[PDB]
Amino acid sequence: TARGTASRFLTSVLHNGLGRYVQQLQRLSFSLSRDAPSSRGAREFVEREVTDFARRNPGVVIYVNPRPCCVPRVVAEYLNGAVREESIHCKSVEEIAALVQKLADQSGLDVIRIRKPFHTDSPSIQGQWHPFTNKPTTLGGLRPREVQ
Amino acid sequence: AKKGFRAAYRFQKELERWRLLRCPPPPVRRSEKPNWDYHAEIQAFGHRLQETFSLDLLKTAFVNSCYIKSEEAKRQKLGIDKEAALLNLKDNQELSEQGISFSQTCLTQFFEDAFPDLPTEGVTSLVDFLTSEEVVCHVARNLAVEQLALSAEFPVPPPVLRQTFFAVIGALLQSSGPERTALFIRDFLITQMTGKELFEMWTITNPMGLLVEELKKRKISAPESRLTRQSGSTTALPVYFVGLYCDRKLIAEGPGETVLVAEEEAARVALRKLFGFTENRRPWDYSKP
Amino acid sequence: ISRKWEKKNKIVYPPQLPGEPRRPAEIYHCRRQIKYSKDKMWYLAKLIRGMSIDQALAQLEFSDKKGAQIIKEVLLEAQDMAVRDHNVEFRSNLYVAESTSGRGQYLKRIRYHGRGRFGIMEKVFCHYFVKLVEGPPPPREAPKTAVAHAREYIQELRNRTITHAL
Amino acid sequence: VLADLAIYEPKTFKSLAALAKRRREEGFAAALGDGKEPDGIFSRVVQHR
Amino acid sequence: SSFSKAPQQWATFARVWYLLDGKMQPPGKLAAMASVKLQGLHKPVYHQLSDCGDHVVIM
Amino acid sequence: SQLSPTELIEMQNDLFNKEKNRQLSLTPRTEKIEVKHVGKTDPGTVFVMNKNISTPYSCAMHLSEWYCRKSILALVDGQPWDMYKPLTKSCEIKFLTFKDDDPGEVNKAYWRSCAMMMGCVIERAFKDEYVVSLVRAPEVPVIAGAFCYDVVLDKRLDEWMPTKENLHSFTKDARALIYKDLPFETLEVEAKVALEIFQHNKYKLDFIEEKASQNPERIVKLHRFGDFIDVSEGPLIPRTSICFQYEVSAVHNLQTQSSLVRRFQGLSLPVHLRAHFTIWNKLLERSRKMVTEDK
Amino acid sequence: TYSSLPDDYNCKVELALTSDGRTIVCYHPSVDIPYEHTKPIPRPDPVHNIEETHDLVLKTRLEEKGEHLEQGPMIEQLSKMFFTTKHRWYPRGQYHRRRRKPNPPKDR
Ligand SMILES: [Mg+2]
Ligand SMILES: [Mg+2]
Ligand SMILES: [Mg+2]
Repeated sequence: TARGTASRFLTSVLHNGLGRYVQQLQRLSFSLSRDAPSSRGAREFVEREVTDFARRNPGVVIYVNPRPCCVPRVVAEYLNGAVREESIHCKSVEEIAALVQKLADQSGLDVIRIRKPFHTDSPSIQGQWHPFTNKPTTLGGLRPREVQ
Repeated sequence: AKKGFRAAYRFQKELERWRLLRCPPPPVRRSEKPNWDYHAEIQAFGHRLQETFSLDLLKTAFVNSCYIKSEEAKRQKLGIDKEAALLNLKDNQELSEQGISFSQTCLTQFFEDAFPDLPTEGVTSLVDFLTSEEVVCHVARNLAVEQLALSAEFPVPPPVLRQTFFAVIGALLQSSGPERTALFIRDFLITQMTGKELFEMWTITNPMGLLVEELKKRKISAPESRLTRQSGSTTALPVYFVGLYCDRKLIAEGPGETVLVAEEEAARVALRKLFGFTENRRPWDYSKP
Repeated sequence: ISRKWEKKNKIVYPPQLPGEPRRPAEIYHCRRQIKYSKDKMWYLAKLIRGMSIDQALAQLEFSDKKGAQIIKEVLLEAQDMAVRDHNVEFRSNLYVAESTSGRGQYLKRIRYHGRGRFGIMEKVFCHYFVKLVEGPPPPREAPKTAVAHAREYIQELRNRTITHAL
Repeated sequence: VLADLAIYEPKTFKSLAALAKRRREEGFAAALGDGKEPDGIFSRVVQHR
Repeated sequence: SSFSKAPQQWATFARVWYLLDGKMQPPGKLAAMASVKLQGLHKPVYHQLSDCGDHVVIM
Repeated sequence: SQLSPTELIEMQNDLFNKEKNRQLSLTPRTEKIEVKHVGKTDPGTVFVMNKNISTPYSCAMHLSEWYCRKSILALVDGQPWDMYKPLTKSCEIKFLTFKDDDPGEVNKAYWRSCAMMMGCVIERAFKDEYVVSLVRAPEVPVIAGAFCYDVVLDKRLDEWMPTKENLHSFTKDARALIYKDLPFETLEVEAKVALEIFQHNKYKLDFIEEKASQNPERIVKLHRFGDFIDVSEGPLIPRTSICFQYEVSAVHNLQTQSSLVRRFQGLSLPVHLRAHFTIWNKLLERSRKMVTEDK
Repeated sequence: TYSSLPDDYNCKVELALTSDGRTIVCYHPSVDIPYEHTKPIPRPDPVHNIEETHDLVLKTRLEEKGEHLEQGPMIEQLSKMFFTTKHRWYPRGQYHRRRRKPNPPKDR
């Protein structure tokens, strides 16, 4: 719920996409088991896809660890300092691929309610309404009952 | 008793979470953590910024004095022979100096070209601001420079980080032309100027005086403060709008709680019109000439 | 049961680098399983919070509650502990950081009624905790002046934003 | 969008209001006029190209 | 348009004092505009959780 | 010598700090002196203290806050000691209170302190243009209805006597002085470095000269609180906060052949002894009359 | 020489229709406030706190202002200042002070 959780305004990290676009995902770490069935998809993914993925994204460093684990995870890590954990446990090659893509294209900002869909510095070009902006000025600048 | 591993293990995780909540562990270098290959990291830095560096020059750029002196502490305390290979390290001092000098020059030129009416004191203030401790550290740490930098004391105190950022700039200046580096500077520094004011970063304390001097320079005479709009004078929350007039034309105008505050505002506004630092002003150009 | 408060006195800090401000002493002390009620105890323990130790001793000295003398004894014990075991000059230099009442383990008894009904009665016990800190007592906060309220209100009006506005 | 203009673009909004007022007056003019010949400048209906 | 932040915000949410003559007016039609101006419903910046409302002086 | 009002303050305070740090450096170590307690109350009590560091106030703190608040003056052997004056050798200590049976010593001290306060209040209450020379604090008995301070003023100021407004201003400033709680600090000095502090006040230098003249070793007794320094006879009360009711009553012009000297009379009472509003008004009425004992 | 709205205030507004018909253009330059419509800045500065005899006493006379009231009357005065009802000025319990966010989000 919205009163329940935290919230943030819509932002970019380091004004991304203004001057130039910087892919925010920094590194990607897989942990899987050569033996265990739970990791099956994750193995296939490492065989076929990882290689190609690594060419498609030169800027992300990908660490693959075979180790004896029951639950294969992928740890995304971002320029933001943000660390996002995921479980590739018991998924297809297809599913993992889609997941790794989501990770690739995310900002690394926290996922919470976003208060409003737009963010503007200087929304106000040509003025910002104030009580006097549409009022006519009088002669001498007298108040309503003021006499001179 | 209940028979199973599962809930017990799963609870061991909760125990660890609470342990980390009540005593937070002091922040550790990304280098001393499980997945690290320094080389691959460096290459990725370069590729992700869409730049081309000499790996020798960059690896040089992330080296600091402190890292070397601490390395000499570890060298001298264990009785090891390092000196040749360790003093071969070629620190980043040089690169950082070229970097800061060029960046200040570059920036200064950018502003001078964009705001012809900015007094030299102003453009100086601006370059000072975008080269500041705060801004540069923020940007550097968000580009994973703090990640790669070799230094004692992991939080990497701000002067070291400024050093290291501009070190990378200089490394770029050697690796590629002043053109390329000018683009990098206008992308990762000048953008921190987005949304900001003039007098947010300039800090000048007497707007009226400065205005009068600038109008002497423009051969205009005597700004006269003339009260324009007001609501409640007797209230605890009055509003004044003071206008500034030169030969009965209105140059600029401002709001405030007090007539003095407002007069000062009208001054700041006038200044902002004269100098062409304004809200309506043309947004910066990001383009490929 | 849980005995924690005691062990708080067994903590050892790392020595102070010269130039750093001198760390004020802290003495934790308590009395377990007093025959007072927990609540009646609370009033007392509340009274003496933030008082300099001598002031608290004076106040307790003249109260008529049964708990008054218990608390007083605990305070004297804590004072002597502070000068003897921890290193504190000026046994008058302590103020009461924390004073509180926890509940103990209760005995359970019968209370006879009439028409052969009974209530179930509880012989009550309680704990008294205290923590003494070396120094003068921290200053009691004055209520907000008209100036303070006015500043806050003004600041609030100034925090306003055009809402749902862009 | 209209509300946001009203707040953050008081000029453009006064324009829109000027337009609307003009179009209305044009409408009354045409209804009172009782003829097909006049087409007010702003009462003309454009088709897509 | 170019103001500092504080004076800008102050100008926008500023209170205003309206004067309304009552002579030979139905108290209802009076109370209508009085009501609008009290709630600050004449301000494009209106919201129910902003304090905005203006003083009205009826004579 | 061309000097601002703040520069005199600065020089005097820096001289005082120099001297105090010299006295500090004179004692090489932490030396242990054994103080005994001759008080009627907790007999046989022995304090083991740091020589030229520990004070009889720091002594009371081993007993209870009660001494700390109730004890104005500390009798060491047969002599009155100021509560913050560091103990020199091993000795015996007794504490002295306002409600004690033979308070006279304390009373004197209290009076002196108040006088000195007024002195400060006066010196800084006049425009920079004029010249305010504090003279001395003539020692009156306390049966005399007030305490007083002698002050000479700039020659162009010689015609006016103050208005209840101005007097009430002096009082307001004295109360301002009480509010912030300043310890009275003491130092023993040699006349050579004593005269260098005061300088520009002639009368001060004369006073110092006589005061040092009656003592074989040329010792002058200095007291200071906040930024204000003055020479005085005998010990003072520990804190400024000790005063509750305070008044600057009235001034009286008294003239020698060689000088025109204003005598400021004021009246005060400590929190411990504070007197009812009516009683206070009567005492205040008597404190308006000229009080003369210089000898 | 016709506009639907008076040019007294805000902007002078010009409404044109492109010869094509498919675009409306509006020219609206700001309207500045005429000199004759303004009144001179009120200037009030007076210092009587000065006593001719003692002026460091005079500079201490401006520092001589302060006062203290009770809860109730303080609140009445406060609520007369800002034209509020009395209620706003009373405190709030532990429970409400504790749920105010420590660090609220910031826009702009
Ligand atoms: Mg029976
Ligand atoms: Mg029950
Ligand atoms: Mg029960």
